[PDB]
Amino acid sequence: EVQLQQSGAELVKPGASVKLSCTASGFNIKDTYMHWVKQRPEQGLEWIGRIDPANGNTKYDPKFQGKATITADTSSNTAYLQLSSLTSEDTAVYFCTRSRGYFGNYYFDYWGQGTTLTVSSASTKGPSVFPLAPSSKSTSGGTAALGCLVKDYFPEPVTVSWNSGALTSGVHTFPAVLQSSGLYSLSSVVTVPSSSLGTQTYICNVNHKPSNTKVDKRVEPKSC
Amino acid sequence: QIVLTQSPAVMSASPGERVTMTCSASSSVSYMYWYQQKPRSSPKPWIYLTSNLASGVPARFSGSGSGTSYSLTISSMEAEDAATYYCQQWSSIPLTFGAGTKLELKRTVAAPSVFIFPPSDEQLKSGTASVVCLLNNFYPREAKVQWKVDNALQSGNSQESVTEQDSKDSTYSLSSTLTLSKADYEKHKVYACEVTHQGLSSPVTKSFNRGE
Ligand SMILES: [Cl-]
Ligand SMILES: [Cl-]
Ligand SMILES: [Cl-]
Ligand SMILES: [Cl-]
Ligand SMILES: [Cl-]
Repeated sequence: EVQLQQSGAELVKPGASVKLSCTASGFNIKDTYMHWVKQRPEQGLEWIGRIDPANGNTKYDPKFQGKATITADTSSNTAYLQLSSLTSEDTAVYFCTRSRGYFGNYYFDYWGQGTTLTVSSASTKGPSVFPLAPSSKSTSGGTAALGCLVKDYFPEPVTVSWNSGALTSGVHTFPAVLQSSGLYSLSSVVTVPSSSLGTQTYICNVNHKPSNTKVDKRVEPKSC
Repeated sequence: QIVLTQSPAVMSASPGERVTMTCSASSSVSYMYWYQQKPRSSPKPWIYLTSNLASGVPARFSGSGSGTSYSLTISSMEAEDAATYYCQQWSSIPLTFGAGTKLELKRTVAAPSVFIFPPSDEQLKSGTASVVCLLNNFYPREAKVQWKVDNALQSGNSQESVTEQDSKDSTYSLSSTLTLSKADYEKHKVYACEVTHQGLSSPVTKSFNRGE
């Protein structure tokens, strides 16, 4: 079975270079064309370029000439994308994807899971986690909303689960917002039966891998 | 470079409706290709060589066109089809994609439920006070949140974000955070968020008094 395994998230200062990789399994990259595609936050797909690992021939969108360098190593079945003198315009998700050319009807038939690149010189910063406590002001129709405010972290992402993943229904984890301080904040809320507040413990599990921060926060009712 | 123009940028359909979207090329191409992408995941091959469905794509999808005009059709929309669809051409280098058609789910108007959360004592110890206003399960997406502190409007000290459409009920939810210093939080009494939405016959205000 065909898989394209891309390297992990990168946080890199402006002006530096970065190398992203895509390791293929279930086929030989020499039989294909290995492409890279960029997607900026909230934007569409842009083709960067490709390499034919059988002969090393590359093609690039002229927009990316000098910015992007694509290489491939057939002995490790890996394709690479190197980006130079990074700017904020390079912050994006990068996908690797294969094409089989004419004999495989051209289309991008398998895609990697994407690598997120954040271009910033700032240090990582783990979030503070604060309860959003259920109360008479968060109850409707015999149910109560409660949550966690995950404040002031950098870079993205955080993940939030509830009761270690056992609680999934009625959860809304909101998109992160960028604050005027340049740090992110997000909230995650869950709606539960009001009757359960005195009898069911609710814990939000917050993970911020870039800072190695894991926080479990028990959210308790507030009698105002 | 061949420019691919996708119309509409955004559209919405009920389950069971026929959906068509178009892709227009700045000059002629031999075949058109399409990819489906959902938030936070990789694009998937959907249609290749204009009309061939990729593996796993259900039979309600089809593709058509020639020359400079191509289209993707869903004979009968399902909730799981809500996604962004990109067209893409292989006839000329550089390869180019359309800007996408975002297909959303149409449903009836739904008013938000509005909840408010004071700052935690934990956060207050740190010198900051975030007040959170939640608007749950509304439709359509457009909603206005207005923060008032002792009945004075608040400008430039809040942030808000809206979930993706919920695929169970096709609604949106919105979270807005007002952030003040602890000093300014402790100097005022009444904290209120006022919500305007097309589902509400008049705006709804939820509020609390600090320390009570
Ligand atoms: Cl890695
Ligand atoms: Cl940016
Ligand atoms: Cl760091
Ligand atoms: Cl995040
Ligand atoms: Cl994926």
